[PDB]
Amino acid sequence: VGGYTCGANTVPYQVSLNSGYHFCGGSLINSQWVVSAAHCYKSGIQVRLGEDNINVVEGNEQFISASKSIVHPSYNSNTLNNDIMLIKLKSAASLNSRVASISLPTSCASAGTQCLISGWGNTKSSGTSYPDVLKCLKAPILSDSSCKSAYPGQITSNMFCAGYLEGGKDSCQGDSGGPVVCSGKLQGIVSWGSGCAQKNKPGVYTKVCNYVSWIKQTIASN
Repeated sequence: VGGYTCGANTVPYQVSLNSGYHFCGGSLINSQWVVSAAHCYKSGIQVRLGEDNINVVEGNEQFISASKSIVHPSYNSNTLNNDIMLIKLKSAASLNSRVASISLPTSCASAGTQCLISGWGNTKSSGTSYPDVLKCLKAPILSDSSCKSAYPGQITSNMFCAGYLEGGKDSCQGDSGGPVVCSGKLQGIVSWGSGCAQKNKPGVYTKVCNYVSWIKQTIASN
């Protein structure tokens, strides 16, 4: 599987994107904006903050609908290049201990840095808790060299790999759009990859540090 049960609200910037059901994660950036992957775009999104078990109302949730989605202008869905989107909330969230914003990088993270990847539902179900309670995995950023050698021809300047390569700990589709956080900065977004109790195919993440100027200009103008 990989990871473990996080504990409710221990990842306070984690959001669930719901359109009738949970279909993507994302990260709260400030009280009115969320970042997620552009392959998560859809009409009629609601943002669910303060969630642990997404099938039970536990008492700390905020359900706010999305008023505007902005997919990155150069997003390529064939190659998942520039796989990032911004979501504006109809109303601002009440920030508190369990619902918090995550900070944007001022610089890119080095390989070997340690990160926390978060999301619901790898696929599975029974490992420790629920495709319903939030799961966590700590993984090192991999070397550009290893990332590319795992996916020859497919990795761009806007992607990095993390995980363990050799049948270690990964995600599995479920977690798309969720955050990769390292040194208390949002450094990636769960994008794509190839297999979960598999073998040596690391996860592939959007490299948030390349988009900070777009994110701040876009959010300030919208």
